[PDB]
Amino acid sequence: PDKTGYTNTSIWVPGEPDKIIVYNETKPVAILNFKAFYEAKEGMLFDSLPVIFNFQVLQVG
Amino acid sequence: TTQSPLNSFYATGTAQAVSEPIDVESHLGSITPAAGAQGSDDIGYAIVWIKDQVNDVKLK
Ligand SMILES: [Ca+2]
Ligand SMILES: [Ca+2]
Repeated sequence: PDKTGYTNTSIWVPGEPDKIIVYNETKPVAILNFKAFYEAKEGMLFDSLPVIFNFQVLQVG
Repeated sequence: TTQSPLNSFYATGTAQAVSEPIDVESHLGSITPAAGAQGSDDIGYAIVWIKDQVNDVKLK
């Protein structure tokens, strides 16, 4: 925020300007966007099963 | 009568070494990274006072 290029600048999710992540502060952040391609099974009716993603850190520097 | 040995003359001085050659006082800091991170940081300093008529010091 104390430099020319970063005067009053925000960071938000691509394509969704109303969801601001960072505003006028130094917070290193990465945004992972998820998109699904699916084929439902024929005749199967289901209500509320979850889709679970697990993240495991391998190396850091 | 009296035969002097001509030895009873003396002059005396004193010597002392009451201080160690150096004094060390520490003003070090801290290293606070994240888990597994890579970085570098200044820790601090350490003052090494030099005592009377000491000119060269070899430390380990
Ligand atoms: Ca590492
Ligand atoms: Ca000396």
